[PDB]
Amino acid sequence: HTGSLPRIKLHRVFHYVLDNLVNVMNGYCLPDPFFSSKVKDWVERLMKTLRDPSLPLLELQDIMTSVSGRIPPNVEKSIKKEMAQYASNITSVLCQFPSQQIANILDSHAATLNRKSEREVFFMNTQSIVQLVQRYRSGIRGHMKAVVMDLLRQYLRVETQFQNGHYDKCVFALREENKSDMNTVLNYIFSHAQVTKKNLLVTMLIDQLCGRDPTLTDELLNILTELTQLSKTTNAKVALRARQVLIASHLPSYELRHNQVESIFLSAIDMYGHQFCIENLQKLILSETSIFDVLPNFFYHSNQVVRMAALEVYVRRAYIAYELNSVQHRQLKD
Amino acid sequence: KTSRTFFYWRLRRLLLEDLVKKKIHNANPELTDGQIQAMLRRWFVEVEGTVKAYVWDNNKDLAEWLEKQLTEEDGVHSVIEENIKCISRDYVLKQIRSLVQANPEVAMDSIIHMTQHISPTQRAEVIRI
Amino acid sequence: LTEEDGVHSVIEENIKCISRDYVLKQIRSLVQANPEVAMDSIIHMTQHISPTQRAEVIRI
Amino acid sequence: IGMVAWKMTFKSPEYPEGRDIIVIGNDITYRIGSFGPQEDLLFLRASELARAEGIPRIYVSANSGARIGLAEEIRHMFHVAWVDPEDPYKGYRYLYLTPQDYKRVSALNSVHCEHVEDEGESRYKITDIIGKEEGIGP
Amino acid sequence: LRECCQPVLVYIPPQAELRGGSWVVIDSSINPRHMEMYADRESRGSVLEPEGTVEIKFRRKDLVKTMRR
Amino acid sequence: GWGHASENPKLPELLLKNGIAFMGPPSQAMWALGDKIASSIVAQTAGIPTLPWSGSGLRVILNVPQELYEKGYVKDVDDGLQAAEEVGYPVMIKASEGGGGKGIRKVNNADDFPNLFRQVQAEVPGSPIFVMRLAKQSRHLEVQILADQYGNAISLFGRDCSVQRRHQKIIEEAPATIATPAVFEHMEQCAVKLAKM
Amino acid sequence: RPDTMLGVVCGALHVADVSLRNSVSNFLHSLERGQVLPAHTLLNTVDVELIYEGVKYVLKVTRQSP
Amino acid sequence: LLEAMDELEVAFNNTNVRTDCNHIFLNFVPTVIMDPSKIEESVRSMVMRYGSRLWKLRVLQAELKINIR
Repeated sequence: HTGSLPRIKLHRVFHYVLDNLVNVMNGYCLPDPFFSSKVKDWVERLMKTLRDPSLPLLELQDIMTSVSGRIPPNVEKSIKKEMAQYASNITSVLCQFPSQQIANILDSHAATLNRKSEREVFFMNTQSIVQLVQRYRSGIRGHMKAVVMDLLRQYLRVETQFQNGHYDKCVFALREENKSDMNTVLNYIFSHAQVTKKNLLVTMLIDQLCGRDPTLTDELLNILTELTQLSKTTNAKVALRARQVLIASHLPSYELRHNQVESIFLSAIDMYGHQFCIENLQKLILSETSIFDVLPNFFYHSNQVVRMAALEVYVRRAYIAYELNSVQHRQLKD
Repeated sequence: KTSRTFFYWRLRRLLLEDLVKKKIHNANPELTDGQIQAMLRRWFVEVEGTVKAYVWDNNKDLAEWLEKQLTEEDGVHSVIEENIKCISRDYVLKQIRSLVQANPEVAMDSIIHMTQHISPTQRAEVIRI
Repeated sequence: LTEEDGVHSVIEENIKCISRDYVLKQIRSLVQANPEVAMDSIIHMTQHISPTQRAEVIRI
Repeated sequence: IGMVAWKMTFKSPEYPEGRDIIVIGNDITYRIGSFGPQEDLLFLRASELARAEGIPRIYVSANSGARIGLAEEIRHMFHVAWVDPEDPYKGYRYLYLTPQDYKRVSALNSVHCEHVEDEGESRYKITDIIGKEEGIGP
Repeated sequence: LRECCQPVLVYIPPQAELRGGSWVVIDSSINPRHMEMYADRESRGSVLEPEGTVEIKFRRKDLVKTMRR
Repeated sequence: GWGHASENPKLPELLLKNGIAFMGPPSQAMWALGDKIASSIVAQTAGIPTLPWSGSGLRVILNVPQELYEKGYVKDVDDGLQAAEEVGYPVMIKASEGGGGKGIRKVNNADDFPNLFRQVQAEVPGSPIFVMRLAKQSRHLEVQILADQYGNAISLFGRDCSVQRRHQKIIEEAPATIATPAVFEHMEQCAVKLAKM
Repeated sequence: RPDTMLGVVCGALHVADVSLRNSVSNFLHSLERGQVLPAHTLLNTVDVELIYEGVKYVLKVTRQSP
Repeated sequence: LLEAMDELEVAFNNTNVRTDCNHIFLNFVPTVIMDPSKIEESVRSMVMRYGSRLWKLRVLQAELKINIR
């Protein structure tokens, strides 16, 4: 009656997983809850592997392998050296693409050739290299912003023309957006069917991003500053989530604030028997900041004081209501 | 007969490229005349989509186009503006990194003052590394 | 002028000192325009006497 | 090429520990010391190294200025499209190549022509002469 | 001209001419970043004005050879 | 015949200009119909579906205007990389003046694209280049058309050229038994409309 | 002949394509003319019930990406 | 509110009875400084943005606190 079936390049791992994702994330439809498992592997592998500077070697490999010829060798031997020494200097903390260096060398031979239109073999050599760097000139990092930034606006463009008043009258504006053809309309019409599913899922893109945003970038915050304005019942948390982004720029939401309580606490705490952080203890109990995330995580940390300190404030942060006339830490069996 | 019409836009456009490269060059004085152009062509070709590259050989259209990127403040056009800062940051970044390499003794005293304000979590980050 | 790579005078130490001093202010000055670079600069900045130098920031 | 250059180091009264100079000179026997791209390029580029250190440049000048020339492939095949060939003094309109003969330089970026029928004959009007000899142009 | 810092577009108008030294001294090469040259249907430019190109290229061969072929 | 000037529109042009007949369509009709970009625009002018390409929706005795025509092609490698992304990979870089499988390259990802564009340039230099979506494995069918100089154009039957090996048409069949009887009446008239128009 | 679970799978995708054929053809009605169709009719989610040997093949077919 | 209303959407889906006096209780336990009547407008704007939705939700009762001074 029943049946279940277990039945099933890094250059491509980046690009490929993304291509799957843009069909996923154009708004195809999500079949089940189980999806919410699928994205974490996809997206931590992505975010983490997009910082990973072993991508460009394969990206400078792959265009430059299929265009190894047709090439002016002065510019080629210089650039092909420096990929080799992109490769030698990889795994350094301070490795950035040598865009202007590779670009300038070509412009040594653009300085002499480029005034002449003698250049259509050369055009595909003076473009193909500037296009390698064009994925990556500002590093993986401006681009990894831009790309996620674009796709989020991709969600937006489709779904902003779609609703402006009410679905019916608006569909004529959709009809009229692409009067000549309606195939573009079909992806449009198809996209907005599962917006509500989509809406939580937009948070994902920003969520691990925002995990280490907190001082990111104005041209982006501009796009972000658009996000607070989202004005619909379904997109009202998400709209409000922009605020969650806009505030965590002050008060962050990752291991750094796990570090922040760690920092403040271990620094603040006396760590003798005195342990006089009563003002901070009342600041924990009259904390503008919520301090139940990691403080409970630490009153069982490996640090005997942080046991003691964090633990009694947790007590006190529980029983803030009752009157406490004695609290002694004991240290038993061992 | 029509060379004037052509030349006006042409001369004005020669200037914008020159004008922006001085801005990038202002962002980073060590930069050569030649390499800035590639960056510019690439920044030109990139922003509008590699598809709009060909437009570059039309004097008039770029005159209209470059100003909008530069002129329209706080839009989604402040891309080159963000980009030029990166080179400025990069050239600046190279100096801070380079001076200790050339002058490691300056590091200790330089950091205490340099590190003197950043978030406490960031203070935590120095301890982890 | 004549004794190249000889013994230096009092002011010669000073002239190197202003030159040395002047480079130092620039990093301080450089962070003022771009303080965000400060933090990341430290990992790179510390490559000298590093364990003592990390310790000094913690004391302060 | 028609230019030669060396770096020289010598001890002199004024520089008893030594001084450097650059000496460049035309060879009047090579193209009456004219300035071809190679002559211009060695001189210029030799100076570029000289200038990097701020040191002097000595040039021995005996020359005929920039290189001049015409496209040999065309001299032996251009034809004159006379108003009347049987009397040249009635003027000419243009120079040209026969089509077979054009079909040979044509592959080689020597001239730019357009096919034309004129005065009965079929001609290839020479619009630009490009010239297989490198170094005889602007 | 070496010190110019903004665009210069040079145009030789019809029936005018610019030769040898005047061309050499205003070529875009000194500052390619900033110089540009444009030419009319009716313009011209060379290393040498006609007498001196010819003086070299008006040896025995060219008069006879051109008639002879 | 095939190859050489069989697809060069200048041949009937100069021949017609000189009063010499051409046993094929005249220059104007051969370029606007032999060239895939121009022919797809003519097909579109006739109202015949075409596979997704940079020039879907384009239309206007016919002539394909450079402004309309210029949307179907990718003037350079730069224009090509962008076209390939809308339809979605895999795409085909195709020389618009290519005949018999000449000037065609398959692109699986944006990184391979520049050389594939460069190969098409080297294979067919001077020819404009366009990018189109590679349809899924389907039946490739042909309608043989015959038209006179007075507006009468007819259908006979078809040929199946779906069967290919290394870009060579290997097997042909006549009639097209695969299609539905209702579908066949429409297919004969569309092929005929394009010729008559 | 087939292998059961491929059978069930490709079964599912045979029934799907057919169900999908309707959904595709339903799109071509409303949008060519301009009818503003409700999202649901396009059918990713498909429910195939295929009784082989009395013991049922239980399937769903969801279009997940073009 | 949306997450809750999704859950409560499931509550409709799972079992339906025409619920009547639905309650929202929010305890803001921090202690901010503000006035009461623009706060009253604040909660007005809050509850109002969802209109019919409230009646679907059959919202009849809501309590918040927020410590001020």
